[PDB]
Amino acid sequence: WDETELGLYKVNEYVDARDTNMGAWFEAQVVRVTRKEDVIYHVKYDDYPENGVVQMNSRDVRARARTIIKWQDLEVGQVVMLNYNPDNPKERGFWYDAEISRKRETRTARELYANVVLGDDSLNDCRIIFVDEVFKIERP
Repeated sequence: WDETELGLYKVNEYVDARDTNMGAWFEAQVVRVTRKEDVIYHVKYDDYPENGVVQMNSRDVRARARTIIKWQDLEVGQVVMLNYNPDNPKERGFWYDAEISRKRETRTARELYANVVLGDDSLNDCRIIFVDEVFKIERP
């Protein structure tokens, strides 16, 4: 934790950070960068100061989502960040990475399913409720 360096994201940058246990992405800020590509980010969460500073593998931090993909532009096989609730699927939850799986549409209804990646595994064929709040994933 004492080998300070300079890589992909910088000290004080606002980023998104993946919780390892649940697999959800949270707004966060890089407090220091050390050397373990194979960099370690020391991160604090914006809305969770009581969680302290947490060590991140570089695969678990990226630029913050800024771009919403509109319904019309959603395609099966797209990998996106979207909001889902495992325990209560009809309610609002957290932001996970997911693969769009099914897209159905009538004159009055719209149905979106995705395979949602959640920490340790993958959950197939989840009905996504928040169909207008699907983010593009920021890649370098």
